[PDB]
Amino acid sequence: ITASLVKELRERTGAGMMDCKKALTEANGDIELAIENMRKSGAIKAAKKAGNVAADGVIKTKIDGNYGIILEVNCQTDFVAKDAGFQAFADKVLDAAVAGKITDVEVLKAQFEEERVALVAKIGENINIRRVAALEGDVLGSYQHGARIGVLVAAKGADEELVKHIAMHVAASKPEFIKPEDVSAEVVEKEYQVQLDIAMQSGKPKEIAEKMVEGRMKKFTGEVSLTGQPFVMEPSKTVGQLLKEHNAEVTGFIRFEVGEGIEKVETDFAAEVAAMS
Amino acid sequence: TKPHVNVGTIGHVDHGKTTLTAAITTVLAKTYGGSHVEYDTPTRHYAHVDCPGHADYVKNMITGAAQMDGAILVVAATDGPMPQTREHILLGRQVGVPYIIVFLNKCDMVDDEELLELVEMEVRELLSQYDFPGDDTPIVRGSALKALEGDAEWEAKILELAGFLDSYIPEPERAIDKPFLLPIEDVFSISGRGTVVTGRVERGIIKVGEEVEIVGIKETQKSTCTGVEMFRKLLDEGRAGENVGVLLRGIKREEIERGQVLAKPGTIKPHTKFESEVYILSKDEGGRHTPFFKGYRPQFYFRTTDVTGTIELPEGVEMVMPGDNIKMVVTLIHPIAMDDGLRFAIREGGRTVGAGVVAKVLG
Ligand SMILES: Nc1nc2c(ncn2[C@@H]2O[C@H](COP(=O)(O)OP(=O)(O)NP(=O)(O)O)[C@@H](O)[C@H]2O)c(=O)[nH]1
Repeated sequence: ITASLVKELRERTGAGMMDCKKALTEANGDIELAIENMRKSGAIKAAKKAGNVAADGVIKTKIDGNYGIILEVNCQTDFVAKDAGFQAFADKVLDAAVAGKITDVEVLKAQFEEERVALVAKIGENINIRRVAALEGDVLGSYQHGARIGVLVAAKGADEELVKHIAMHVAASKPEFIKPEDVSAEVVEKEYQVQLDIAMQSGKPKEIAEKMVEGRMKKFTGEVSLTGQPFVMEPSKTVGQLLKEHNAEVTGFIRFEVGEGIEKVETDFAAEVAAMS
Repeated sequence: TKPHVNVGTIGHVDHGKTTLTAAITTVLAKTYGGSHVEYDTPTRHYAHVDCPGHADYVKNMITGAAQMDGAILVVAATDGPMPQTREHILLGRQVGVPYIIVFLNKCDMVDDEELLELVEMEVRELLSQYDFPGDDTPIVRGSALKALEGDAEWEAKILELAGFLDSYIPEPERAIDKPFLLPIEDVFSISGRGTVVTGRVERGIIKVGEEVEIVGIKETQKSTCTGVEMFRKLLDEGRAGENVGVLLRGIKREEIERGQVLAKPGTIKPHTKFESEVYILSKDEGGRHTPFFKGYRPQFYFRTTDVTGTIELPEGVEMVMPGDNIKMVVTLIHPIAMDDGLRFAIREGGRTVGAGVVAKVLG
């Protein structure tokens, strides 16, 4: 076991220097066996990292005709999110999700678990295929706001530029409904009672409050729906007005943002250093 | 008053950045006495931050936080460089950190000498691939933990690291030692005397009888300082940090404008076009509520005045949201005195919505 051989194993796997020597030594110099052994060791290294909050990473999107996939792959730092190895992994997962039309993230996770483990073993951060979704439509378009936000939009009667602008709008304005009439009556009813309660305690007379809340309901459904929001590139019109102008229609959209619903860990460097002192 | 140096640690999340910083403070205190950490060597005072995130560091390097005079790259000797070590060094080149020192950590866990050399060689090559001088780079072989526990042999390595911070990072240049520059805020004419411009001396010293150039906005003009005063009291010289009035010979007050700069001749030039790193305030930080696009036409506030500019977004970028940080090429509608590293605010209607730093002057 020489420095050259250790250098070769590290060149092939990117594994830590000492992990490489240990693996080569137990394999008695066999590169291929050392590699196979590191698969076993790597699974436990990944397991130790699995508890680490992975709130950074990338959103990726890929369209294949009438089928589109949006994907979140997480890591711990944006340094790793920019890395070529991490990027190639997320891209590979994305490709497989599209080719096989895989929308069950557990199926996706299972297919790439060994590759994920090999990657975690060399990068040393928790990495996780977090979620995947498909969108289907007549015309599909995507928008990536860096690696942080991804959007798919399905549309009818809309050219490439229009679809792109709407996806950019969705990236910025985060609607959760296509049209205001899509908001269920139950949701509107609950929200009505919320606003009426707020209005009442503020001292507004019942008859005035009820009329004001009625106005707020039109505001509410317009604000959570795509067609009801002001177009971010020309806010003097709503997206709905924009679509009517182009004889077009939006049939679906999905917006992923990296780290949504993951509690951000608040770190204090000075304090953590002081503690160790 | 001893020189102030801003340093930072960068490296893998498990390779010992926090442990090292704790060891540094402990060993330096044990030897010399005495969100950032501070520690002292006999000749220098250090301010030390961590760089856990790329975008996070760029944003702070823009929004005011001191720019590193040098960085300590922390690489565990057990692993050697990680794939993301490229990204750590790339950040350094991006923010233009001028010096990088390497601390090889956890050497208390690697026996083989020949493997340590392979780790060192890999590091030097990564450094050189991003145009840092890998062959000349100081690489300390240490153990942060063992040093922190009081092991004398490894405490010496912390002192060795401190020695390189002292010798390999050039003494930061005091403002008073830089070439004279004064951002002009107001201009008055005093019948009998002449023209006086007021401002706070940004750097250097202005003395009576010295030539100055008036740079920015209009054609550069030359003049001579015929007097310096503070609160209607004549000084012999104005120094960096002082609010003064500089009396000029020959120049009429219609020939000087707020936003222009007084400067030692030949030391600063006017420009209109530049590359920059820009940060846009979020809504919660009191910024814009909505994104902007390619035709955005804001004001760039340099020192004392707004200058309208148009922007070029990087290829692949058609939208900028509040809270984003991005690179952009700016073209001002008229020239302003500037050099690499000059900070500015981005404003609209007179309200600050962002900040930036000039990264590269183009025209
Ligand atoms: N043998 C050895 N171990 C070290 C050295 N420096 C750090 N370590 C160990 O490696 C880890 C580094 O921890 P560090 O990243 O500094 O702090 P941290 O960010 O809190 N790490 P974590 O959160 O994962 O515990 C710790 O488990 C520490 O005990 C060193 O010089 N030698």
